[PDB]
Amino acid sequence: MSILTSPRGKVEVVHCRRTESQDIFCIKNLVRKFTQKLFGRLNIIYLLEKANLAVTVCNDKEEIMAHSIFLDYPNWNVAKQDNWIPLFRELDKEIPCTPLNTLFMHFFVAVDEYATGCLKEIIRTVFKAVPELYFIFLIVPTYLSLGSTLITVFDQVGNIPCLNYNEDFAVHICHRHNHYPQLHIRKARVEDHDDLMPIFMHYDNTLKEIYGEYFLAELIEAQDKDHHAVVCEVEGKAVGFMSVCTSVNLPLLHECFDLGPFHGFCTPHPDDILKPSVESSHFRPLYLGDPIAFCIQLFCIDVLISNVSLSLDFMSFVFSLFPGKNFCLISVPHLTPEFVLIQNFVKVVPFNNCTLDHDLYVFHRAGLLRSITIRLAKFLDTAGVEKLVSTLLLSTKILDDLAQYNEAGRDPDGTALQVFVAEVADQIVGIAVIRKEMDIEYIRSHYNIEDFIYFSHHQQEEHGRLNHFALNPIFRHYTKFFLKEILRLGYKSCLYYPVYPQTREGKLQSSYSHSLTSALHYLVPVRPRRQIVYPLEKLGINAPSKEVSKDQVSFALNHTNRKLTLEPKVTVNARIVVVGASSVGISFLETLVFCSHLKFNNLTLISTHGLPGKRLLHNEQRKFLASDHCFNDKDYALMSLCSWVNVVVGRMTAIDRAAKQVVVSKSEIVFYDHLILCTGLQYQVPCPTGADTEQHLTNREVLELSKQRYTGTVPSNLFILNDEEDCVRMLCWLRNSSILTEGKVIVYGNTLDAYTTVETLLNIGMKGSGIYFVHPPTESNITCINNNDVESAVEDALSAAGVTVFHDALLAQWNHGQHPDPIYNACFTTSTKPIRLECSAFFSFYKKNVDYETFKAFNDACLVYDGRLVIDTTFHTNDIAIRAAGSLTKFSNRYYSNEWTHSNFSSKEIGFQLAAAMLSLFDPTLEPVTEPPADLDRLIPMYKGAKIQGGILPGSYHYLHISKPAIPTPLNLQRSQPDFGSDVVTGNAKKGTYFRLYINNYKLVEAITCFSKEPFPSSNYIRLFGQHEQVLNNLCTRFDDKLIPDLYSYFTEPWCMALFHDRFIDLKKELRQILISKQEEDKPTMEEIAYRLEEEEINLNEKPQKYLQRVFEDSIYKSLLEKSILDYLHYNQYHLPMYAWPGII
Amino acid sequence: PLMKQRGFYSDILSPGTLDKLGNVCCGPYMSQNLIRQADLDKFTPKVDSFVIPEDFQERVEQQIIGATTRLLTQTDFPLQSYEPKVQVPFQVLPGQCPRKIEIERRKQQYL
Amino acid sequence: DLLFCEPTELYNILNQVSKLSRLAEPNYLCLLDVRSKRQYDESHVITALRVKKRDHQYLIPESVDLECVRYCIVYDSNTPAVEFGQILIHFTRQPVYVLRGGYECFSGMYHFFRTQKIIWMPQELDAFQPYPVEILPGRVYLGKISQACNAKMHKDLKIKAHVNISMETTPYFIGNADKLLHIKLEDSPDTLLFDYFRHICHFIELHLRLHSVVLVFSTRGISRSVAAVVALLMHYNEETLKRSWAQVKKCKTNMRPNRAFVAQLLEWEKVLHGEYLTDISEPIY
Amino acid sequence: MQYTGSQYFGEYINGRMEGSAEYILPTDTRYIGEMKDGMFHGEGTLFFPSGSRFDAIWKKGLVVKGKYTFNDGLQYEDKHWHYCDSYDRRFYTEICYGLKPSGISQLTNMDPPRRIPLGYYDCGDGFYNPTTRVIKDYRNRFLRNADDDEHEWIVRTCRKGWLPM
Repeated sequence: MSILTSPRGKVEVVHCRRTESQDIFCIKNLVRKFTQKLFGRLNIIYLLEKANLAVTVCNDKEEIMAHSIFLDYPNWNVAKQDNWIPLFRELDKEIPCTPLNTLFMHFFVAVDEYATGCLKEIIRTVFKAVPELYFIFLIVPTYLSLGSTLITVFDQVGNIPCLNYNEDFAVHICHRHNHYPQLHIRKARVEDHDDLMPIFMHYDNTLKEIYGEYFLAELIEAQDKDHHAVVCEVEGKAVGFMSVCTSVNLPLLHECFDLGPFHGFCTPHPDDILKPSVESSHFRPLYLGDPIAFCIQLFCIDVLISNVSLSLDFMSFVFSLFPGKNFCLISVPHLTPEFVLIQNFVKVVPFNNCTLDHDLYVFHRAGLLRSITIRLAKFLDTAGVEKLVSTLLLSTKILDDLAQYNEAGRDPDGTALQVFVAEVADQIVGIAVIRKEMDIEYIRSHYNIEDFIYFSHHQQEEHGRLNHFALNPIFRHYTKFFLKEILRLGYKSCLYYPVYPQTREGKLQSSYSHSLTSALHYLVPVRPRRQIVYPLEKLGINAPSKEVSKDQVSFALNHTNRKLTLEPKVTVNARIVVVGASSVGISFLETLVFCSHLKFNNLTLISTHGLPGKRLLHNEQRKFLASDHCFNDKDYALMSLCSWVNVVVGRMTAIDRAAKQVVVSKSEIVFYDHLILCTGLQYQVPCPTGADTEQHLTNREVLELSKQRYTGTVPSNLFILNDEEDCVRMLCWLRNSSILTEGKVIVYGNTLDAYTTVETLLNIGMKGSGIYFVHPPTESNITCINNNDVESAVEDALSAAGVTVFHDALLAQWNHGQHPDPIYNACFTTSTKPIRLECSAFFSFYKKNVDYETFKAFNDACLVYDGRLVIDTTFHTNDIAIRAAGSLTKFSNRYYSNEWTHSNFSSKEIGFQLAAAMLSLFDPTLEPVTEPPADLDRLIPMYKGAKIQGGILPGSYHYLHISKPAIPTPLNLQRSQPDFGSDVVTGNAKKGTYFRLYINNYKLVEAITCFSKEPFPSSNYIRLFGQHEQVLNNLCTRFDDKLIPDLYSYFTEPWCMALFHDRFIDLKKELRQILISKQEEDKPTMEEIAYRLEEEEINLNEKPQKYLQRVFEDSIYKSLLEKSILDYLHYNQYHLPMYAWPGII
Repeated sequence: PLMKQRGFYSDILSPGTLDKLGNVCCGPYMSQNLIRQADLDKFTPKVDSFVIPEDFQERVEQQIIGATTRLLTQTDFPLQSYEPKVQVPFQVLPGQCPRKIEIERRKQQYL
Repeated sequence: DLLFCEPTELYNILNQVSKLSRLAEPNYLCLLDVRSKRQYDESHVITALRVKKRDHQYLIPESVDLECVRYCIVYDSNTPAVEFGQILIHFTRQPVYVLRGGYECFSGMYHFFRTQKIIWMPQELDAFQPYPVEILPGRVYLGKISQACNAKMHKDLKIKAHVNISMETTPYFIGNADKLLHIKLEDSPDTLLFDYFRHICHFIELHLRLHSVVLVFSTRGISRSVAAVVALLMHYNEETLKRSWAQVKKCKTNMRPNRAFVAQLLEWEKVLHGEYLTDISEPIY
Repeated sequence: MQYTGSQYFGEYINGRMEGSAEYILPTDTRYIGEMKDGMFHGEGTLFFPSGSRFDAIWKKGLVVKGKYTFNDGLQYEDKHWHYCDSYDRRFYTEICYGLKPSGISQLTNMDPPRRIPLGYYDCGDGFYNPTTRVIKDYRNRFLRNADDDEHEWIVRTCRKGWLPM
C-alpha cells in the first residue's frame, strides 16, 4: 500500500487488487466525456470480457477509483491482432516490441487528485506483475496531446495513420526502467554481506544458529570455480543473495527422478541405455555421460517486489559463470511455497515409489533466450517437428495432421484446423494442434463455464478447443504466454480441453479422448452441472434444445481463456492427505479440485481400491448395495479427480504421528503434512453368538455375546460387501459356482441392504424358495423403513417369492461346533423355539462398524477413541495436525449429544464444510483465521443437508427416502403426537404407486418416503426437500381438496422445473436479499414487518398470513421480486424452454 | 498449527551423502495423477532432440535495458583510498568479524 | 454510427450457417420492425420481433442483450426506422446497420422469409434448415448437396443449372448437357482444376447471358466450389486474387480451398494478369 | 399480466386464477375461458385480433378441440373443406343469399364495381403487381414482397388489375 496526498492536503492510502465485477459498476460511474475522447464508445463489459488484464486500485475506505485495461494489441485499429510488429518497428526499428514483451493500454479513469498517484501505482503494479513487459504503448488521434496526467509517464513517438483513412494517430511510450528498474548484478564482495544479513535473519534464524552470525560473509569468502556467489544491487546497496555449486550427486537423481525427458542432465554417451530391452516402472535409465547440470543452493531476495523480475535476471548471470553447465537444479523442501524464482522452473516428477524429503525443480540455459516466437504451419516445419516428436506417443498422428493442414487448409471433415509451431533462434521447439468447437451449447449445459465467461458477449464463432500440445518443457514457463498468442492468432477467446474417463471403453481409448501433454497445468477445472430430468414426451418442441438434451461419452471439462492467461495460480506444495471414501470422503477431494484460486500438487488419496467407481458395471451389480444416490458413474467421470488426485491402492495399516507418516502394510510409507481421516463406517463380520440353539439358553444371555467381535477363521462361503469391487468379486464367484442354480442361501441383517440383496438375487434368478432371510430384533425399534405400509408391501412380495422370513431370531452357530468353512447348515435361536436352516451361502449386513484393523491403527495412534472417534465441532482431533469427520466420528461428552453425530447428516455437506475449514489453512487469498472460540466448543451447529437412502426392493420396486437429521423416532409415535406436522401422501405401496411427505407445522417439507416401480427422477425430487408447500404450488390445498390425482405425474408440469433448477435456489437467496433491502424512508423491510406480526409485536383479528400478504401485494417489493425473477428467466431461459419474460415477446 | 516458511534453499544434491535416508525408493508403488503423466517422457519430447542454439552473444544482444547503478555511481575517486586504517589481523578467529567487514562498518559510520 | 447494408447481405447472414443456424443464438441477431402490428401479422423477417409503440415512443425490446448483439438491424418497408437507427448508435459494440430496401427488394428477391409465425422456439430455430447461398448477386447461388436436392429450395429460386466438382450424384438435370455442368474429382490437391475453371466460367457466363438461375456446390459448400468462385470472379472482373478472396471470405465464411488449389488460383491470376498480383505468404489464405 | 400483457376478468384463489371468464392475450386476442390451478381448464372460445373465433377445450392445461369460424361468421372445415368449389363456386354471401339481394356487382368478392386502382391484383388482402413483386394493403401502403414462386402463383391464379377489357 502507498500513501497519496491530494493537493488539498487530504491523505489516502491505497491498494491494488485484480478487478472483481462489482468494481465495474463503480468504475463505469467514473467515466467522463474527456475519457470518451480517448476511448469513447467503450462499454467496459466488452473490453474486460476480452481483456488480458483488469487492474483496480482502491483505498482503505473501499472507495474504488483507479482502473485500467490492457491487451496484447493496440486500440483504434492502428494495427491488428493479425500483426503489428513490422508497423511499430517502422515507427522505431530500435524498439524490440513483440508479444513476448509488449502490451497496450485501452482505458483509465480516476478521481484526479488521487488519480495522478494511482496511475503511477498501477503502472508500477503492471510492470511488477509481467516482467518481460518492458514498455507500455499509448496511442491517440494526433489532434490530442496526452496532457499532464499521462505526460507524467508517457513520452511521444513517431505517429501511425489510420489503417484506412487520412486520420492520423500519435504514439507515446512508457519505459519499465523508469517505473521499475532491472537489477544490477556483480560477483559478491564482503561488504555486500552486511546489507543482506538482516534480510536472512528476517527470513530465518536457523542457519545463523548453526553457523554463527558471519556465516554469510564466510560463504562470500569461500567462493571458487566450484562455488560462486552473486548479488543484485540497487541504491548502491545489495538486497539479494544467490548461491550455486557445481556438484550434483548424480546417483541420487538417477534413482529418484525419471530423467527420460532430461537425458541432457548427463552428457550423451554412445551406450545410451535410455530404455529397457511393470518392470518399466522398476527400470531406471542408465546414463553414462557426465554431469552438465549445476545447482543453486542458497537464495533470499527483497522494495520486496523488486525481487519478482530480478530473480529471473540472476539466471542469466549465473549461467555465464558455468561455461560447462546448461541445466540448473534446485531441490525445494515440502510446505515451502513456490516463490517467484522457482515458478519458472519445471517441477521434476519423482519415480513410482520415490519418497524424497524434497521436491525438485529444473531450469535450462536456453530459457534465457528471447527469440521464442510463434508462427503458423508451413512446409519446413515438417523436418523440425519430425525431429521433435520422435518420442511422442501419437507422434505419427500429430505429424500427419500437421502435414494435412499444410496441404488442406482444413481438417478431414472440413471444419477449422489450426496448427502452431514455436520458433527459437531460427530453431523449432513447440507444437500446438487445436480445433474449433461448435457443441459449445453442450458444454454450457454440462459445465459452469459461465464462472469464467460472460458468454453472451462472446459468440459461437470465437471458441478453440485443444487436442494436442507438446513442447520443450523449459518453454512451458513462457507457454502461458504461448496460449495468449494462440488465442490472439486464432481469433479465439477460449481454449477447451476434455478429460476422458481413463477406464475408457473396456479396451478402447475412444478417439474422443485426447493425448494431453503438459497443458493441464494452465487450465482450470469446471464445476459439473446437474440436468433436470425432462419429460420430453410432455414437451415436444418445448424440449431443452435437443443438442443439450443429448447424452455424450461422459467426461470432464477443463478450460483457459484470455483473462486467465496471466494469473500465476500459485501452486501449493503441501502434502495434504485424505484417508478413505466410503459414504463420504470424495466430497473433500471435490472442493480442492474445484477452486481455481489454487493448484494442489502433492495431494494423495489412500483407499482400499483407490478411486471410487472404477468399474463398468451393469446395473444389476448396483442392485446389491443400497445407495445414498449422491454419486454415480457419470458423477465420478465428471469429477475426474484422478486428473490431479494421486492414488494408492489398499487401506492404511498404521498411524505414526511422530514421523507424520502413515503405513500401507508391508512397510510402504506415505508422509502427510495434513491428515484427514474419512474411512466411513464399514461392515464387520457377523460374529456367531457362540452360545447355541443347541444350548437352549435365555435370549438375553446370547444377546450379550452377540455384541462381541468374531475372531475365528473366515468362511469361504460367507460374504461381506462394502464395495462394488466386493460385489463383482462375489458375483463372478457365484457365476462360477452351482449355488445360483439350486442352493439355499441366507442373507442376514435387518438393514435395507438385505432387501436390496434379496431383490438382486431374484434378478439373478435364484428361486425364492432358495432365499432365506433373517433379521434380528433391534436395540431401538425403528424399522429400516419406518413405513409399515411399504414394509408390509415388501413382506407380501417376499411371500409371493417365498422368501423365508424370521423376526426375533439371533444367529446360533453355522456348523454348530463343526469346522466352519464352508458353512453348510445353521441354527437360529428365538423367544420360543429352536430353528435350523440349510445355508449354501451366507450374506452379512449385521452391523456396520469401524474396521478392526483401522480401529487398532487408531488406538496405536493414541488418538482419543471412545468406541467411535472423537473430535471437536471443528474437526480437530487431539492432534492439531489431524482432523476427522463422517460417521466414524463423535464429539466429546461435554457436548452432551452422543446421539447427534456426523452419521446423522448428508455426506456432501460434511465434506464441503470440512474442506472450507481446511482451505482457510491453505488459502492465502482469504485471511488466515484464528482457532475456534470456546463459545463454538459449546455446541454442534445445525447442518441441514438432507441425508439420502434409496434402494431397489424385492419384486423390482424402486425406493427412495430422504430425511432431516434426527434421532430416530417411530412413525406412529410422531404421527400420534399432534405437535409436529401435516403429512401429504398419495399412495398404494403394493400397487407400486407411492409417495409420502411430511410437512412441519412451519409448513416446510422435511421428509420424503417414496416407493415405486417407476424410475423416479430422484435428482428432481431431492430439490423437493426443505420446500414450503407454497413453493410446491400451495401444495397443501392440492392435497386437501381432491385436486392432485397423484404426485409423480403432477411434478411433470413445467413450473416445477425451475424449482429443480440449481440456480433458482441462489435466486431465492437473491430474493431474500432484496427483501432485506430497505426501500423507503418510512418502512421496515417486509422481513421486519413479518417479524413484528409473527412475534405478537403487533396483534390482529385477521390471521397473520392475510395481513402480511395484503401488505406485500400493496407494497412495491412485489414488483422488485417479480422483476428479479423475470431477469433470472432471461439468463436461465438458455437452459429452460418455459419461462415468460420480455424476450418471449 | 502449520507454517509455510524456511530459508528457501536446496540440499540433497550434496555429493557427500546418499546415506541418511538409506533406501529412498521405498514408498508404496505409486499410481500417479494424470497431470504428471502428461508431463512425463512419453507425452514430452527430450532435451537432446531440441536444438542447442549457437551463441552467448545472441543472449547478450537480446538484453534490453540499462542496469540500476552502473553509471550515476561513477566518480574520479579511488575506492581503496576510502578505507580507514584499522589494526584487525587478516585472518580473524572464526566467529570474529573478518577484517574487510570492519573496514566497511567504520567507513559507513564515518560517512 | 448508422450504416447501409445490402439485402444480399441480409440473405447471407440470416441464413448464414456454421453447423448451426446462427439464428439459434440471439446475440447474433436483432431486428425490430417499428411499423404497424398489421403488417407484422401479414409477415415479418425470419426472427423479427414486433415493436411496441406507445404515445409515439418506442418501448425498448430488451428481448436480447442489446449491449452486444453483434449484428443489429432495422427495416421499414422502404428507406420511422431512421430515428431507431439513431437511438441504437449508443448501444451495440458493433456499429448499427440499416437494411437498404428494408422490405421491397429483399423479400421481392426472396419471398420465403415472409411468414406469419412470430418467434421460433429454440428447438425450432436449431432445427432450421438453410436455403442455398448467393454468390453472384441475384444470378448465381452456392449450396450444399442436401440443399441442391431439396425440392423446395431448388423450385423456389426457379433454378435450373447445376455447377459442381464432386463424385456424388444428384437428382436433376441428369444428362441435360447444356443446363447441367458437373465435374468429378475428390478435393485432392493434385486435382488440376485449373483448366476446368475456364469451362466452368464460360458455362456460368453463358447462363448470365441466358439469365439462367444457377446453383454451385461441392457437396458441402466447402472448397472446390470456392476455388472455382475465385477463378470466376477474377476472370469476370479482371480482379486480383486478393479482391476475389476478400469477397469470397464474406460470401460464406466457411469457404476455403486448399494450398495446391491456391497454387492453381495463383497461376490463374498470373495467366489473366500476366503476373502474380497477390502474395500467398500471408496466413489470410 | 403486465410482463407479457395478458388480461383476465374473473375470480382468484390463493392468488392464482380459477374462473369462468372473458380473457385477453398479448396477441390482443380475446378469449372466454374457465380456469383451474391458475391454468385454463375450460371449454372456451378464442376471439381473434381479427375477431374471428377459435375454440379451445382444456385437458390438464393442454388444448383438445376442433372448431373454427371466420370473423364474417363463415363456418369452416380445416379438412375436405366444401366451399366455393366443385359442388358450387359460390362465396359465403352468394351461397347464403343466392343471387346477392339486388345483384350489385358484389356477385364477386369485393364491390361496388371498380378497377383495381394501382395496377397490381386482387388476392383479397392486398394489391400485388407481377411487374413489381410487391404486395400492398388496401390502404395502398405496403405488404410482404415475393419472388418467383409466389409471383408465379399470383400471375396464373388470381385477378390482375389489368385494364378492364
